[PDB]
Amino acid sequence: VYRYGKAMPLIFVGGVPRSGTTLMRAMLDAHPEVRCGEETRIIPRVLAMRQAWSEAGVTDEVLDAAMQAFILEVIAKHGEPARVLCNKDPFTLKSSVYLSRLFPNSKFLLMVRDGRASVHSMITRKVTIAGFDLSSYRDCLTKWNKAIEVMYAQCMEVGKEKCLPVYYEQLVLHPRRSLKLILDFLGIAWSDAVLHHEDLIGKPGGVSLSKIERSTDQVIKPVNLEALSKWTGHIPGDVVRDMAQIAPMLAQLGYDPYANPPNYGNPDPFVINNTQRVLKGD
Amino acid sequence: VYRYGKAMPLIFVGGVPRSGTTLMRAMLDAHPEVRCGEETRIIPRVLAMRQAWSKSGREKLRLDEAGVTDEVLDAAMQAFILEVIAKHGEPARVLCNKDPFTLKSSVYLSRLFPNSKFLLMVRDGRASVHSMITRIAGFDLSSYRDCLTKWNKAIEVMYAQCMEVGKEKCLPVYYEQLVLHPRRSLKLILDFLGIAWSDAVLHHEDLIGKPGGVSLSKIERVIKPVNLEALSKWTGHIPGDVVRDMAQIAPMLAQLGYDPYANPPNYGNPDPFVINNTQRVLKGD
Ligand SMILES: Nc1ncnc2c1ncn2[C@@H]1O[C@H](COP(=O)(O)O)[C@@H](OP(=O)(O)O)[C@H]1O
Ligand SMILES: Nc1ncnc2c1ncn2[C@@H]1O[C@H](COP(=O)(O)O)[C@@H](OP(=O)(O)O)[C@H]1O
Repeated sequence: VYRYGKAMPLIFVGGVPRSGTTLMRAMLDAHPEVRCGEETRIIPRVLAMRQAWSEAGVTDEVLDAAMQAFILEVIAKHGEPARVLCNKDPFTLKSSVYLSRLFPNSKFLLMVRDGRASVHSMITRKVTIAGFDLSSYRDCLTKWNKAIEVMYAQCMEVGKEKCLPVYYEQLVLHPRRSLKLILDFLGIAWSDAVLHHEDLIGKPGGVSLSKIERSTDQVIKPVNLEALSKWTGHIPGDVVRDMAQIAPMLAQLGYDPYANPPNYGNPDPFVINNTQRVLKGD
Repeated sequence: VYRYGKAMPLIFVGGVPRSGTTLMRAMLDAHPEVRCGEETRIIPRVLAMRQAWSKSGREKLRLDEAGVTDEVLDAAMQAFILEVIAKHGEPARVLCNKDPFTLKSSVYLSRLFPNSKFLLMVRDGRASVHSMITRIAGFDLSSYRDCLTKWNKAIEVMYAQCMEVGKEKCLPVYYEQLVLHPRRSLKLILDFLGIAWSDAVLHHEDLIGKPGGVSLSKIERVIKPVNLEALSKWTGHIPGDVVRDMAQIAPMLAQLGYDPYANPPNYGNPDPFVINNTQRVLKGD
């Protein structure tokens, strides 16, 4: 018997697409106490319009009250129940300041991935997004740039207490250390299942996957390294050149725009072994 | 302490604008047990979208897969619409809402609120199209021919809806009958609603801005009691050609009980109550 209300502890995962957000949430679904389930599509959509509209008696208080209820139901109902509910829709983190006012005990994880990886990913994989023109890296990166800048600004306004930035490459390399702190920030008791998400797909309490969502056939495998840097070499020289003009965020976030790639770090044995397993066809 | 939930008894007012929907609701608000309030503008808005999503072919496939099914949607819709209706005005025992185009989706609305009732305001389209031309999403600002055809398509849908809905849930309410016979119509309506008669109903003008009664927006396009003035004023101002093609432009008038060739039809005879009301208004009360 699970209760759900305005004031419950919620988790919102997000960031720019291709930022291992599916990965992020999948490890949280695997946790027994937690469910995120797939991307809703609808929640961002109703927020987009929500943004838009801000005598009829239709005051801020009402719209918000209506939003609360609307969103609550979707998350609650769109998947299997749990004690801690979570939702993953990349662009939500756009409205996070608002979201925090609605659900004063929700928390936020903002997936930060080298946009060079993100933009490569979306370009090679043909993943059409809101305004992201697939024909120019320059376009995409500017866009990524604008995008990320905002969500971060939000996350920062929000506060260290409610929003936690989550570095995809830090995660891929050191999943064990990562999740620990994550759930700690989240304030939930440890479970090792996190690292074994791959083993909980289509299984109850665990991880529910959309077979038409794009970041699927990669999340099916365990935390693997293959993606971190396959982007390097593919960037148009002139873009590589204008790198810090097109994406000053790179720098701010600690991504050396002129490092091609940077040195992200060194892998845990766990991950290496996983990656190996991946090449073998497990 | 007023409670609220999915299944409570709701009143939906609607119909093509300039059909006296404000009157209808204004008189309802006057009831001490009832509150409709203003047009919200948002509810029909969200519905349309919800419609679209389902009215899609590719996004549904998507949405279901995500675990976001009709049920959830509906669940959300409910929760959403509810709040608005619950919060936007004064608390009441019976809650009602008025947003013209709502009644375009009553089929779905009734599925959402199994104990909701619907009043479809039906005013001769010649008096609405004139009203609207002289004083909407879908309509054209420079043709009577276009305004009517459109009134036509619009009212043709809301009625089929009201009809599939069932006499029991949906009641066509005739503007001219209401204005002519306010005590008769309101008796037949509270009845169909199963709401106890109160006398405050016929005295709506005295209860604007007053607690338990009629709340108005000062920028909606009613302040006077039930008056005869708006009934036949439309006649004479219709381009002869549109008066010639009347039955093709709106076959609906005919089936609704409006004679497309009577200019006007003979609507009926006023209550001594509505005449004395028409008289106090010409005097400046
Ligand atoms: N188990 C896993 N290990 C590492 N990366 C994963 C993963 N599952 C999914 N991903 C990554 O998820 C990224 C897309 O992120 P999102 O989840 O926001 O769409 C993909 O980036 P690439 O397309 O560069 O590989 C993919 O590599
Ligand atoms: N007290 C009253 N008596 C008669 N008709 C009224 C009224 N208050 C409002 N109405 C009518 O309701 C119509 C607008 O209603 P709605 O809310 O459906 O748009 C107007 O039509 P006209 O524009 O022809 O005058 C107006 O005459």
